Amino acid sequence: GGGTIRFWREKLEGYKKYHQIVKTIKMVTLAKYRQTVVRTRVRDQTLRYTRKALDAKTQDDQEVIEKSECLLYVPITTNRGSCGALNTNMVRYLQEVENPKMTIISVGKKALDAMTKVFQDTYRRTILNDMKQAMSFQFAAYVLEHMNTVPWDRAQIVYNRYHGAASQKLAIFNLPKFEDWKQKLEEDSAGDGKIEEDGLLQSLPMKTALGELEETAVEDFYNFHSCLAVLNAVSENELSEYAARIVAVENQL
Amino acid sequence: NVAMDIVEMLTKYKELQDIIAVLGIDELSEEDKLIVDRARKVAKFMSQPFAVAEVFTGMKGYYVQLEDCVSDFGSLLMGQCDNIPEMAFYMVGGLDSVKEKAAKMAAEAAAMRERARKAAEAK
Amino acid sequence: NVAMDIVEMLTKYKELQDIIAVLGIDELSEEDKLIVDRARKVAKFMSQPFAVAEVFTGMKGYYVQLEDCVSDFGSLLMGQCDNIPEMAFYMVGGLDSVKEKAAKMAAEAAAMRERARKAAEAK
Amino acid sequence: NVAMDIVEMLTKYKELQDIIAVLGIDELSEEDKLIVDRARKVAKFMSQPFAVAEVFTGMKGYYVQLEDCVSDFGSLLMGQCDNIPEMAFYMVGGLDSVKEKAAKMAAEAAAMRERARKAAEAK
Amino acid sequence: YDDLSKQAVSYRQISLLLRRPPGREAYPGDVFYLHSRLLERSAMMSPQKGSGSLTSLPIVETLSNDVTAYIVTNVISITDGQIYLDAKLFTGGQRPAVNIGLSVSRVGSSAQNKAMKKVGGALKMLMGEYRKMAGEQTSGSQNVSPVMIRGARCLQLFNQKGPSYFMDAIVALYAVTNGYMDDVKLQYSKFYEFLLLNKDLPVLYGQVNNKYFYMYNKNLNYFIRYFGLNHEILEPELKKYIEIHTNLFLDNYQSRMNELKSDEDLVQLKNLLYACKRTV
Amino acid sequence: YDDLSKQAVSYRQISLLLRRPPGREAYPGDVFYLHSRLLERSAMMSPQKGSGSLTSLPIVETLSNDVTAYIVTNVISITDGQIYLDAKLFTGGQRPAVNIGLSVSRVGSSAQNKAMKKVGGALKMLMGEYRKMAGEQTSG
Amino acid sequence: QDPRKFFPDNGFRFFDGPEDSFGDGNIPAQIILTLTRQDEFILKQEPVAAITIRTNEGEMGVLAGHEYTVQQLAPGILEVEYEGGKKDQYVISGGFAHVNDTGVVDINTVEAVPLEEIDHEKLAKALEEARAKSQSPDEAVRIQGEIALEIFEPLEAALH
Amino acid sequence: SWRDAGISYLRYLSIVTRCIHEVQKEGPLLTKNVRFSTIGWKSLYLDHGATKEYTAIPAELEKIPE
Repeated sequence: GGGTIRFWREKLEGYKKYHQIVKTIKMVTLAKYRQTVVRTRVRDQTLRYTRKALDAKTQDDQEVIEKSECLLYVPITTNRGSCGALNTNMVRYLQEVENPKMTIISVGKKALDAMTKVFQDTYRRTILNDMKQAMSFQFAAYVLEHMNTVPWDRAQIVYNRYHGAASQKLAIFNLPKFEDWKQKLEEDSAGDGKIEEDGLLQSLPMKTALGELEETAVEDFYNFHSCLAVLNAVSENELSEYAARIVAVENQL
Repeated sequence: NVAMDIVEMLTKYKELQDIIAVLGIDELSEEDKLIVDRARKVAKFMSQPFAVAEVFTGMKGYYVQLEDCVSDFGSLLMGQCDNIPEMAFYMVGGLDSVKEKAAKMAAEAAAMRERARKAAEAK
Repeated sequence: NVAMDIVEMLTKYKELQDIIAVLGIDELSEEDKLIVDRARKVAKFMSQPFAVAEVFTGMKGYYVQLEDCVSDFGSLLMGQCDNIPEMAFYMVGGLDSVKEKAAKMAAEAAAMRERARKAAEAK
Repeated sequence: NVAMDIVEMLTKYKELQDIIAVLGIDELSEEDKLIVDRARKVAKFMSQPFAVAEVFTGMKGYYVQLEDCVSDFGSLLMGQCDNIPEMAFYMVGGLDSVKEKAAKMAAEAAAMRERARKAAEAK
Repeated sequence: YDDLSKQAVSYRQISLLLRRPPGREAYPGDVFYLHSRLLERSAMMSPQKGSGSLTSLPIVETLSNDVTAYIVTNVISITDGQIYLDAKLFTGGQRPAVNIGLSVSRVGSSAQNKAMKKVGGALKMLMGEYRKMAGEQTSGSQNVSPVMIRGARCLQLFNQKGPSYFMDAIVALYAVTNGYMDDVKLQYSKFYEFLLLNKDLPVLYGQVNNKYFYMYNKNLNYFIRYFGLNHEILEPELKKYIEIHTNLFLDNYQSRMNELKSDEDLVQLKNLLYACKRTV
Repeated sequence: YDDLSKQAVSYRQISLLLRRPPGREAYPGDVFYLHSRLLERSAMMSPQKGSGSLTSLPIVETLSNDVTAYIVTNVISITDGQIYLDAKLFTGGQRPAVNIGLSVSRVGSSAQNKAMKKVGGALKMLMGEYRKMAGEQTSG
Repeated sequence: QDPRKFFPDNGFRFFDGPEDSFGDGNIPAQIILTLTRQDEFILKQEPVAAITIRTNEGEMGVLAGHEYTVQQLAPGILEVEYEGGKKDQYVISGGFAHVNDTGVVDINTVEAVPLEEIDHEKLAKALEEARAKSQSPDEAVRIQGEIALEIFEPLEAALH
Repeated sequence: SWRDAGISYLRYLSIVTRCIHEVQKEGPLLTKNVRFSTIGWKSLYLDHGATKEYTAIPAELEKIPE
């Protein structure tokens, strides 16, 4: 039985090569995680004022389907794997919240195939950003130029929030429609200023100062702050990709 | 025609064990992790308690008839039961006993949700 | 120099199936993809049909001269033939027969293209 | 109890050593970098010179007893000697004797300070 | 010959009781001369000696899919070819469980007839590419190449239990090598063949333009075996029989097949495909 | 010596033809003594004995980069170091195709000259980091 | 099925915006500035004495408890003045200033670079590049030249 | 002017940023921030089985979506 020992030796040497390969993925991952952790120290400041405009009370999902006509979802997935349950939990969330009037323009290569195979017709396409350069405001603007093609009524951005090295959870931004956001702003600017949800900030002086603001500038205010929201989604999912991959690498080892 | 399929599916699951133990479940196409979720169900369903091992498993022994075995595997093979969890197939005989085990598991899960609720409210 | 250069290429080619089988072609530099293409082309180029194996292959063999067996390998070594596709090298003789095969594959490529157009218009 | 606490300390320091390479030393809590400093003192404290190479290297060899070593490691674990620098524990023996090196290092540092101060005040 | 390993085990049982010296794996050592004395008697005699012959199909048991043991290596060393039956393929659903990349024949075209040469010369070139691509999970569900189509339909056609007449195999493989059976799906490839051999659709539905070429007479083998398909007087009739079989199937049967949703009829159709996989 | 493995094969052929008792890999017992009778004659003698010296460079042929073979496992236990060559590097233009990780010289510095010690002290502290970097970095 | 195993938190909650009150007291003595480019801030809640913006309507200035307002930022320079009399200039690429009655500034921009890392020499070539683009009759290049000059001319006058 | 030409306010900001990154001096700041202006992404929409580029919106800033 001189063959069985060669078969087992060959499997051993294969795994021995695979070990240094996964170790090379590990070190390459830490090379960009050390680069990207710097955002964590400079985190949670660029939307200190954006939320006061677009944030809302916890809306139900069964009501907006009846109010809306064509929803929209921006799930930000990844290009290459060994990440974890990120793309999987992001797919189980959409099928968990699936509904007839929806459409998905995602990001990342895994939402190319997974969404098309679990979501036959609702999914349309995706965007792919080669990670040779850090993301830019212009990339989020390219994402808004993709979203504007659809006459969407509410855009739910989904991404991965990095709370810590051992905490890469989900997170979302609920974006109303521009016309509907302006109607909510006009309806709110009249009545008395009262918060309808705990932890929600008052915004009446802002909604009136914006009420004086002309049309083109308010449209730039909306596309701007939605661009920052999208960009924060990308930077947070990028950090979550480089944060959970190391765990799904050391477990492979 | 049922047993020929059953052998085939486990044959694929064996090929995927070399990868899942390397990478994991999440690194597979939706077809593959489906076939895994179905083959884990089958292989767990292959077990049953015998009347002799009541001392060991502490469970009453079942006598699975031939016709109900083929109707169960054929139903499990065509995806007639995919929403059912994995553990409901463990150490049982007959699909009716499976769905009663699933009912017990769902009942206990809901009961622990009410219990964690009341434990949080009192706490 | 040509023989040691080629062997060094194939020596790295093995270390690239170590990686491509796991990650993919996408995780490699263009200078790595180039040597991969060259090496894979060498691996298929060095094949040859023989007139004795006409019974097996059903294809005529080629008697390749030594001198012609150097300016063709070195040509592949310095990118003289990188636009040429992969399968033009498999089971052929000198580089003249290579380009003669690439013209044929491109001819049947335009064949499948015009037949696709005619099928789309017709149906 | 001293030996097994040193074992748990060194094992924990090995784990934190396998985490610092990922996050950074500052990522650790106040208690974690405490035990890291203690482990960095311990592993240096394990270093002992020898009377063998005293002619070769010049340093003296210390024959430390058992009971004296236990009281030393128990002190190094109880936190009642943490202000001493790390390098003092390198290549010495006995807690009664490392402090001679610590004081010699503090005095030599104060000497270099006074030398740099007078060198700058003279000019 | 059934298990030759047992013919060596008996030789071992005898020699060792006779106080002969063992060798590798406890055999006497000269077992290679045993199998050579047996198998080299297999031959094709010259016309001087009547032009007779005798073929040998010896069977050798294998343990854990190894070819490293002593006896298996001494026998493969002698025999021309070998038909490797992999349990990983047997248990994989397909039967007979031959692994073509591991199994070869050192005769080739000179054995088979004029008609099978032109087919197998394409099938080898087909599998050479399919074996390289079939490891890929099919993602180009409509952009799947013709090779990934034909190779899989060909593997489905290989599924059998009993033997098939020569005539009833060349047409089935000609349908694939030219791409006629690329529109239907993979599962129904054998039922397509079951009609192509036993239920002539154009004879039923009146699409009778072929003068002679029909798959009921069953003696056209003796013409295919002589002339071959790639001929003046059989190519066009063959094309104007297969294109009709494809049209009648894709229009009448496939249209019904995709329209089934009930589990009671689904199971019935699945068992029908399995029956056609067995009887053919 | 080019080479000892065929010397052992001959000793095997003789003992087995002489009906001597075999052992592992059909070699007799004293093959480790067969080599230790030879290699230990290699030495640096004393000034009382002429200061002579006999350097031995025994060659042995591995098979598929194995070292657990009986002969190689014995000769390594005898010699004062080894040199391990790799055909994976002989093909890659690294000629000689040494393998610095597995290659050992128990006489590290005391043999070398005054000019070489300062250099090798740097080269060890260069290749020690080269291997870690080339091993962890990607290919490209 | 499982009753909605997942519950993704609304990410807006992670930020702690102000509660702009109508004011039942006095005004602060110094603005609390918070400058942010694309995602990362350069200045987080720093006390500052004054700030001078460039907008489309014109050039504005701000002090503590300035009237509640929100507006664009013209592509140009931004001046800042601490309580210590010093100054800090930042070249910017558009943005939105968010001034409050409480006295708070949230200037969200795309880019924010100090003057120290800019050379007039490299700007010089880009000037005539922008002029040639503007003079090149083409809608694809004319407006690009008009915008390039729109961003160089403030720098051209700020440097001189 | 540039507004009515069809370009957006976001393309306007990105163009201005792309121009500002050119003029600033060479250093670690530019070495990092050029990443924030380089265009390297793309778009794809899945066919039945094949990949194809949804090129209805160009990534370059000079063009106009349509």
